[PDB]
Amino acid sequence: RIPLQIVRAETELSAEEKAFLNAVEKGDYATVKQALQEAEIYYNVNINCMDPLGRSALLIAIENENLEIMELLLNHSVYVGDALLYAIRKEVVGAVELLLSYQFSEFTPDITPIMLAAHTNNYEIIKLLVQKRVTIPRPHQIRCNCVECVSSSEVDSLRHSRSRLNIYKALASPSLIALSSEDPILTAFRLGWELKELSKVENEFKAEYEELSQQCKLFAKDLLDQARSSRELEIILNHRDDLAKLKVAIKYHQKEFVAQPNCQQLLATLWYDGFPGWRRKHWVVKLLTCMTIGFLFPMLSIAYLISPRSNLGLFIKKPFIKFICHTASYLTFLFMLLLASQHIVRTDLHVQGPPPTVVEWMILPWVLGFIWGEIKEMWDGGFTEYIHDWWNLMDFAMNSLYLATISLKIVAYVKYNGSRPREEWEMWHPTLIAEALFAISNILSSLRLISLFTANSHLGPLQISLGRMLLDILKFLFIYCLVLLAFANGLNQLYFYYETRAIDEPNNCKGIRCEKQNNAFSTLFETLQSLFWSVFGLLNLYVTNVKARHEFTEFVGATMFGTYNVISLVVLLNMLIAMMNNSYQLIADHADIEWKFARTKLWMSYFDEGGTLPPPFNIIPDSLIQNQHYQEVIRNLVKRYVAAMIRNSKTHEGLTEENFKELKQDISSFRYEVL
Amino acid sequence: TIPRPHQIRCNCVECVSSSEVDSLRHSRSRLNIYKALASPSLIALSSEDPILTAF
Amino acid sequence: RIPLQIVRAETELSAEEKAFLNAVEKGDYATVKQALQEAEIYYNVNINCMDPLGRSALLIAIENENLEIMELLLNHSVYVGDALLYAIRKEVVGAVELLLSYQFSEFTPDITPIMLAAHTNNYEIIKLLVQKRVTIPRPHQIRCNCVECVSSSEVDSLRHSRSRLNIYKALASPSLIALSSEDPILTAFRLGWELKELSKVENEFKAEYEELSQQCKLFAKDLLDQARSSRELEIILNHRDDLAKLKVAIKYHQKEFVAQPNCQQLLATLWYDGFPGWRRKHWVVKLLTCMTIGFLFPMLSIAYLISPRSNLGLFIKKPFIKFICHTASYLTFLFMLLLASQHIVRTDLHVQGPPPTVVEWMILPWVLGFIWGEIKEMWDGGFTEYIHDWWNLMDFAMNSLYLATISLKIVAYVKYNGSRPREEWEMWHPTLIAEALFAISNILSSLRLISLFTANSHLGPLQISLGRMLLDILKFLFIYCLVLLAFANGLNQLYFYYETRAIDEPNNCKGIRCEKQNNAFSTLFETLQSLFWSVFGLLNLYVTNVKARHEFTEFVGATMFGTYNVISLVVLLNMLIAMMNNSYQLIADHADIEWKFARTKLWMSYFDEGGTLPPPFNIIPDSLIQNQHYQEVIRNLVKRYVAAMIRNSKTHEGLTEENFKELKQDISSFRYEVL
Ligand SMILES: CC(C)CCC[C@@H](C)[C@H]1CC[C@H]2[C@@H]3CC=C4C[C@@H](OC(=O)CCC(=O)O)CC[C@]4(C)[C@H]3CC[C@]12C
Ligand SMILES: CC(C)CCC[C@@H](C)[C@H]1CC[C@H]2[C@@H]3CC=C4C[C@@H](OC(=O)CCC(=O)O)CC[C@]4(C)[C@H]3CC[C@]12C
Ligand SMILES: [Ca+2]
Ligand SMILES: [Ca+2]
Ligand SMILES: [Zn+2]
Ligand SMILES: [Zn+2]
Ligand SMILES: [Zn+2]
Repeated sequence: RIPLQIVRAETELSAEEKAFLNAVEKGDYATVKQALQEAEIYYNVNINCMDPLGRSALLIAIENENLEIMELLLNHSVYVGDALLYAIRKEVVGAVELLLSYQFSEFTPDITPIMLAAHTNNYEIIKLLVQKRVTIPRPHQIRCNCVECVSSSEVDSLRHSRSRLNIYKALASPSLIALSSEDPILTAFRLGWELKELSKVENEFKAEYEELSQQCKLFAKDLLDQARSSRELEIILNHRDDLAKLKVAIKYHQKEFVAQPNCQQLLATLWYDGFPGWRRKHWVVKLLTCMTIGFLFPMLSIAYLISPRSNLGLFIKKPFIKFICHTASYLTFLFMLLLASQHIVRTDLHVQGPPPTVVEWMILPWVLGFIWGEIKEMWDGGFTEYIHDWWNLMDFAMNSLYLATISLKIVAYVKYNGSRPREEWEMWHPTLIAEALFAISNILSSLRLISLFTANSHLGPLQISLGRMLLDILKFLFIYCLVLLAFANGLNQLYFYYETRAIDEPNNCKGIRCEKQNNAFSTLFETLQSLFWSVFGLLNLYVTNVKARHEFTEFVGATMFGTYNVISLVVLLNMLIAMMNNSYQLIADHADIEWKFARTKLWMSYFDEGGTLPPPFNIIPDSLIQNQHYQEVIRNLVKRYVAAMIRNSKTHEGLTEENFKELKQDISSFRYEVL
Repeated sequence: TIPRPHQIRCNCVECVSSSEVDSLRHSRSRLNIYKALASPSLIALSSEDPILTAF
Repeated sequence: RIPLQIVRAETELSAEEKAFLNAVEKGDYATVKQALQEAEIYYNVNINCMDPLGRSALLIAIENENLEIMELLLNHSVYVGDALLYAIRKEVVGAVELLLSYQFSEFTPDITPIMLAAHTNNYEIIKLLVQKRVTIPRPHQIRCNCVECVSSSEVDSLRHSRSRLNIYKALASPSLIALSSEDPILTAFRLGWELKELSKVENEFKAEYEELSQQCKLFAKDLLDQARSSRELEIILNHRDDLAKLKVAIKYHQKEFVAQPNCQQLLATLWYDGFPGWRRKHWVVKLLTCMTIGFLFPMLSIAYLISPRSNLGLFIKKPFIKFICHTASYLTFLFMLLLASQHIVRTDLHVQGPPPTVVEWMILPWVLGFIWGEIKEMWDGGFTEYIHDWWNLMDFAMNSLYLATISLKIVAYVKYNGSRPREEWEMWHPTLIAEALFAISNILSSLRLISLFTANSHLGPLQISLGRMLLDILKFLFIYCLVLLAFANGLNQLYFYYETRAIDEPNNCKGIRCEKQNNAFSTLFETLQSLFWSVFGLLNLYVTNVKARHEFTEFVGATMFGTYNVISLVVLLNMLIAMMNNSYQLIADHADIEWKFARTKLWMSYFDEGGTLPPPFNIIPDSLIQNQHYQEVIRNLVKRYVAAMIRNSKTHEGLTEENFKELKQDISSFRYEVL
């Protein structure tokens, strides 16, 4: 028996106010008029009476979209505050125009009429409001130590965050950008960048800021989509405040703008400069032409040096031929790196400091060219973006290992004279370190070729997904390294008392890299190595067996080894499978825009004159007219976009409501004509 | 008023006998009562602490 | 310049027919009347004129849902054939009633009005048609060699298939089952079973028949869902043409009907017969009670034998206690099987024919009980469903291996007298075969416990998914066995010339089960074994190396081994991963209905009196009233279902169309009143 009563009692109005509110809601030109006259004379009705469910007389008159009752209430001095916002949110032009011609609320007090109009994204209401000289407060910069931001955040943090989000939502509407900004493309780019960088700062309101940034990027892409000619697209892309706006969009990570089909057409025509209709030809003749131009890599580079402006000197200046020549030079470098480890060119293996062979003497200009190119990349173009590549770390590692190999070879040549057999050299002979670093640099140089996958149409998205899933490999190795450190600590602590010597063990071998694996858990480094190698099954089971008859210690060690194997394989590897499968499933939707953005960024790196020579040969010693043309193009694009959007806003629901309103008005007019 | 649903673990006669005589009607009545009590409007009107009532 | 003309010219009517058709379409009581009078007198208008887009005057009058023009056209002798079907498909009651009161077509000639009414599933139209004494032709049985089916399929197969599908779609409508059938539950069960079995026969029209079977099953479940009392549910489930209708639904594989919550309540109350509120208690006290009743398994079975109808004799007759006693007896059997291979009970290991030990003497009554229970299961209950279990094959294998072990032990006892050490016994000594078959039967008996997973709430759907993915394991092993046979044939053909002898090889071992693996590909059986064991990495790499210096043969053999490893692991295992992941994703939706059906089928196997004793102790020596009650229950359920369905058929579209029709009729009536 649960008793049910209204615990929050609302002060109900008198019966005289109910008649006035019912006359307002039903709609009557005479009953409301005489009710207001009686309220003026006898004071029977409070004019500012309000329903318990937040509905004043003016709000109900707005909800009925009738202008006569609204005009009479406006002339009868009804409380008009917080009533234009309801008409704006209802999105009716007549009521907003009438209220602009002159307690409880459903809107937060920081909302202005222009802000709500921008939130509702109605073109006519926003235009009619901005004609009345309205302004929006400027949101502050993200990192503020000023008093006006810090004190406001300290006093009322929720109101501050709500006000900032409301302002940024008002500024990000496509209609307000199309009306109030003279450069909607650059405004959309900038607002998308600020909203994306601000979503990470305000990590709790991340979804709304990400949605607003996506809205701005979509508006920029849709504004570019309305181009009806190649001249308009060339004017858009070449506008400088060669392809300036495309470089700006690449800077602001506008992947949807970059991967637009007409932008990709213009980039493809600029890429195949010397080949009219490269996509037209057969794949066999394309492969033959690519092979010929690649095999002509000593050519077209000497000709550039001896005659830059000849018939043949301008052949390498085209971007595709430049890319082919660079790829051919790198493949030739890797071929000589393969040839450097062969018996035909490498002899006299028992000298402490050897002079370089012919293959290494040929390798040296390539290494100097790579070093000089990476040095020039630090200066030319800039330094703040050189580290913002994530491929230049690999190049820096390659060049550092090359320099270390060269320096160690020089030291071993100048301080070691004579010959000595290789078995009696010391552990840290400079020659051995040089041969190790050269091999590591060979691995890095041959793995550098993955960056060329974005040019191909089939290996590009594959490399994009490879990066996507390496981002989760990086997360998985933290848990794996914690588990590895835990079990290594435990196993070394259990097993370090039974450490033997290399002399006692057979073949003078102490470690897990022997025929009979010895001292697998004796030291912490060897324990880490053993627990790493047990993942691939290369650690045998008898390494947990000690010389003495300590069967309890052996059993506890084998149990630790089995628990580590279970945790590190059965749980963790299949967890990694599930993680990468989920990440691949998410990225497979947006996998072609990313590849097209990466391919575009690779294409614009070959457009400029800098770095024309391959690394073998790169070490051998009025604005008003453009602004007005862009302004006409923007005017046409904005008009086309606003027309397409304004009738794409026509909806079955709104059309149906409009038809009922027109039918009701016409029936009432016909009834008044008959009566 | 709405009848109060019993506690989950009842050995009382009024619950056990009702479940024995007609189990389907008993389960339907309990589910209907708990569906009536869980509506947001009834919590907003009849309860003075809607947050704790919802919890 | 592609010329565009109408290649299929349609004979357009004269301008006099256009006026008549426009007057019919617009709606005019006077223009159509005078047009028909002029057509009667001057023969200016053909009354049966037809639009090019398949629209006669009567069809347009049907589309306008106006009965006056339809009545005048009916009185004016307009061609009425193939016009009731349009009114039925449009689903308007008045036009169908009026046309029932008296070239090109959009309907196939095998469609009758009752069949189209059943296809549209409108209750009022189906009722109004079945009141007029209509019949539906009976579809034939699935396997017909009769002339009337074979000749019709030979002359016109497409028409025959379309007619059969149309008839079965008309018979499967819920409204026709609710009206024309006195037992809608049994009719829905039977029709669902025939449609499911006919979907596999007509493998091309499989989707439609499967959809119709699902529709019938959904109708049966929804008819059961309208029960408002436990008495009605007990009347439904106990109706015999104890739980008879539940057994019928289990026979017809009605998983949705079985897994209904009220059926599961009734089954759960019948299952926990001696425990009022088993789900109420704590899990600890539940485990303690289950452990006590299980450990009392010698008890409650001797008491059943000495006093079946005592206080304690009826305790095991309850289903849950019977299940607990059976599980305890099986676990005790497995415990003695574990004890049989221990040194405490097994001694004198060098006798050719041993007498049985005490553990095997205790095992023998259990084996005889299992054999007698499986023999009784063949006779009691039936034989045609004993093979339709897929668990009785395992039981038959266990009992056959048990019988073979007993017979071999008897033979080895009666023909081998004396003692001999185990190393000089022959390869096929009967004792060794007995010990092998006993171990295989031990493996099978301990793996038999998987069938008890459906009782638990967490391991049931897991076993359902295990069966789901074993169904794809079975598909994968065909490709794997084909690849294995191919590579085994190739490797044996390459390597059989270098076969050695066991004497020449070290330790007199010839095979891959030695310390040094020898002759891995010498014979076809050993090649199959080697290629099987290479999947788990237990085949070493030096088995591809021969004694002679035939490096080309060794290289080709190693290349075959590597290709087999790549195909059988990198492609095939990850393909199997993808297949089972997809199958698990599909079955994870319908994974709880399957488990509840399996748990119900396990529960009804303990309800009957047969097999009350555990296998240790099972070898020790008026219908009119029920029909009328069921008829009242069906009447109430059908009325509730048809009310719920008939206003669930109310839709925004139909209500909106009805409101426009009423508004148009009222406005026309008001205009006629004014005029
Ligand atoms: C499988 C083994 C033999 C590979 C050995 C390494 C190289 C010989 C391969 C690896 C990556 C390959 C590259 C991957 C992608 C491309 C881009 C591709 O670009 C185009 O097709 C041009 C048109 C466009 O840019 O879309 C031209 C071949 C090339 C340089 C490939 C040349 C050959 C490379 C360097
Ligand atoms: C992990 C190792 C130690 C398992 C060794 C084998 C047995 C000791 C296990 C395997 C399967 C188990 C069974 C799995 C499922 C069930 C059903 C379960 O049923 C209930 O909970 C009763 C209520 C209901 O029917 O829903 C009772 C325990 C039982 C028989 C389990 C008893 C113990 C079993 C036989
Ligand atoms: Ca670089
Ligand atoms: Ca059985
Ligand atoms: Zn600030
Ligand atoms: Zn109670
Ligand atoms: Zn027939």
